Amino acid sequence: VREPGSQACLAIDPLVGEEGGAAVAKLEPHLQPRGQPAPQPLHTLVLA
Amino acid sequence: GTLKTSNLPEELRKVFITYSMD
Repeated sequence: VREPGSQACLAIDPLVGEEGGAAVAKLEPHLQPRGQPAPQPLHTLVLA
Repeated sequence: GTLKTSNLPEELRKVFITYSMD
């Protein structure tokens, strides 16, 4: 008989870098609000 | 233990994900 002492099997486990991983970022455009005095289209009429 | 470096070629590093909105 032989003993597995020296030849024992190996388990594996990755060295995950999640602890130092950057996050996913969401973008939102800062709308030029119409609540603030934004301009409007100058629909014109004629006084005949 | 000891450390090992994977030889996984770059072309095999692509992954596709399918899911639901929930």
